[PDB]
Amino acid sequence: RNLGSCGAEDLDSRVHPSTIFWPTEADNINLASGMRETEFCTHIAHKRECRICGNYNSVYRKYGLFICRRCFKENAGKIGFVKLH
Amino acid sequence: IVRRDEENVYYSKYLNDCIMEAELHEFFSRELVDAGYASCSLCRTIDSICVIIQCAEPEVVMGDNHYRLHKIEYLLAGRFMCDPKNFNIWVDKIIKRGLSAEIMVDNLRAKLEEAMPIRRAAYSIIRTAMRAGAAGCEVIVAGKLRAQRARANKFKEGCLISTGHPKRIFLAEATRHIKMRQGVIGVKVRIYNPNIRGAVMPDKIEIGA
Amino acid sequence: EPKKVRLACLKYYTIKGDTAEPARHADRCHCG
Amino acid sequence: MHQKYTIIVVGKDLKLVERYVKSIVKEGRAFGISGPCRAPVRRLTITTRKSPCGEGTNTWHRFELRMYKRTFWVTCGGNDISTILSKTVVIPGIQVTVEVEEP
Amino acid sequence: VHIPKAVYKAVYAHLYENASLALKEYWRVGNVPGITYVDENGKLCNPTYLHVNCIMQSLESRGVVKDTFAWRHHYYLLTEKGEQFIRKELDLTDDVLPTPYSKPS
RNA sequence: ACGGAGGGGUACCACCAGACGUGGAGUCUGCGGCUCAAUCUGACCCAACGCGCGCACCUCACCAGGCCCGGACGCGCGGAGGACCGACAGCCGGGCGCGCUUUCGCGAUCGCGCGGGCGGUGGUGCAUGGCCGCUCCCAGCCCGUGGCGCGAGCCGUCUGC
RNA sequence: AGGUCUGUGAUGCCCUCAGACGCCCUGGGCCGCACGCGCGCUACACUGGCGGGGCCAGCCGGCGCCCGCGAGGACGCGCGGAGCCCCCGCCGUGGCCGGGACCGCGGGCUGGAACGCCCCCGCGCACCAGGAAUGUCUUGUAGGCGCCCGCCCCCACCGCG
Repeated sequence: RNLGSCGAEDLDSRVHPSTIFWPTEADNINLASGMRETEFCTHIAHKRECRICGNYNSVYRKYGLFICRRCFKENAGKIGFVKLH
Repeated sequence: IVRRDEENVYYSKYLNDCIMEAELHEFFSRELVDAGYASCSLCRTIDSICVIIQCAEPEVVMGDNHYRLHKIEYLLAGRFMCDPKNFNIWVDKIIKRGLSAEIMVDNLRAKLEEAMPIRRAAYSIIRTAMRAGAAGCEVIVAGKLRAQRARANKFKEGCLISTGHPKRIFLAEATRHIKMRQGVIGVKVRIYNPNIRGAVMPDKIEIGA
Repeated sequence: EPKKVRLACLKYYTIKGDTAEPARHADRCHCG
Repeated sequence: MHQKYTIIVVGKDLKLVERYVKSIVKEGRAFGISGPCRAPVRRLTITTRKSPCGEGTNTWHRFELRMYKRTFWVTCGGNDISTILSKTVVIPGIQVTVEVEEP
Repeated sequence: VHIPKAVYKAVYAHLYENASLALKEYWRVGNVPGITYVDENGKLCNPTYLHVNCIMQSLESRGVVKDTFAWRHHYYLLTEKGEQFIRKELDLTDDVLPTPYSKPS
């Protein structure tokens, strides 16, 4: 299909070149650098997940943590958060 | 008068290293159990990293020719994108192990996985603590000890305080999980030492004549 | 689920090593 | 020679941050450094449900993190590039008290 | 699954040089930023997570290395046997030793 | 433990004196029922019902349909006189060399049978740990010596203020 | 035997395990509606509604110029706080200028993609203080008024303050 092409009036209407505003959330560099490969994971979307227990529900993005709430009360003492007042 | 978006750089640069600390703590607790790992502390230097460990006997983890430890240093270089040789690790030793709950609970789990009876092990731990100097120690075991129905029994000796701000210092607690044939066996420990670091508990009055 | 075709002495393109080819539609070894 | 330098200090405990300060200022009397500017306290706050699930009365945890900041920038001409290290060594290094320097 | 030999050699060499592998628990499509190789591609290219994950799984199942999961990262370490193996593939000899044997300093 | 028994005390999750409300209309939201291919579920007095931290995709479990093995590791067999895997063109297919008609490519990274794994928002919370809620917006609980009882138990731990 | 195996490389025993409950893609649903109720929001108006003007908070916090009624947009730099309330006037007891549900053209934003959200013109449902029943409250308290964060590609009648 490397030689196919369509009417130019059907090619000026392709999408905006400015890539996409749907990149995956990567905390560090260790995640990535950026046949079935044609569609294995083309659905590019956010996947931010607890950096402890790897869960996509109830993640505190505030202050750039990305820590679930249940995976947080345990480690709060280690991190530095203290329960006073 | 000032811009709040700059100091946020420093603040976010002190939050990142705190999270770095805890992951290491979990990793150690899961690996250096044979060295009696207690805790870890980190002095982020602008030049490198210096890490001060707390083990009952560092010589084990220290390794012949310091091979194991040096292996470890390189490993943490990969994960934290830090250059190796800048991740120096210093070991430190603990003396009054009876004053620390973590070591004793690790010992207790070790004993229990041998099928050693619970009562004997717990009371050995307790007399250990009181020999090292302790005003109290409490131990617990919950799970499916014998029958399908599950019940918990607790051992102890002397007084233990469980209320106030003093519980945030003189009272050290610890826990673990044990995966045995019948199912998870849960054990937890707490030691009370009012004379640590020469700190005086309140509601305490001394008078001279 | 197409299944291969047996390989044989297709190099006999030349009677005696005349080095000819180093077929339907003219396609390159792989792409075109 | 002269560069107009700044010292930043950050910490989560009030005792060490008040102990590092005394040492550094005692050490710098000669070079001409002066006291700090205690900055507004940064309050991190998190409210979380006390339970791993929705049950019983709705009870909340209230965690927080205080961060304290002291800033000496009074070295400047009184201290040259090399002499700065003189001041960052005699002090009692504490395991957790990042101190950054920038002219 | 059709992993080229170049990836094998690159992985083994990084293993020997750092006796380690602090890998990530990832399964999508992506490239490892550390180990890199230059073959056929013509320039130092990174490899893909699937290939390396399969390789390390084989290694561990064979006893060459051992893991120590903690949060979201795999931490592998090689043993005496592994040293006595990696040495064979990379055309090494007994005398040569891994870098951490010496001082990091 | 209970008493439509007695005597002392106590609290706006009890009342007196008052205030502001709800239940009445429209609407937001959750809950049972009805419906559908599916309308995924948990929790039912206080101690379930804007609660399990914002469902166009993901989240996501459910419904109708489609690629991949990402089958680790040991034994027997086969395999480079070729193990396994991809592609131009045209149809059918929502679309993809998914599949169909030929014909080119890559090369042991293995394939088959036997053992044995990994994984699973699959079940049991009446098999469990941990964490929460409630009893409890309380004021109570136990130790050593001694004494009373065959004993279960009692005194200590108060029929006063 | 309160809840949680659907938070986890926390887990025992069963069942799934190559036409897979594994993982990935395309659509749809979780929002579907004769019906019963739980937490809330808006109102029933003169102790008021509308128009113009003046003016003060705290957790904390980003602005200029030009287009466009507005919502928003194009450029370029580091700089910054509201409602009630007070004053002057219109309305003048009429389901009326109270109330703004419902619906019909149109202009924009988000995003790969509107079913989502804003603005303009028009239309203008019940509702005249709510029965048996019932909730909370003692000083900067009740009540009234608004303002920030959580989740969040857009969205607060929700929740913590």
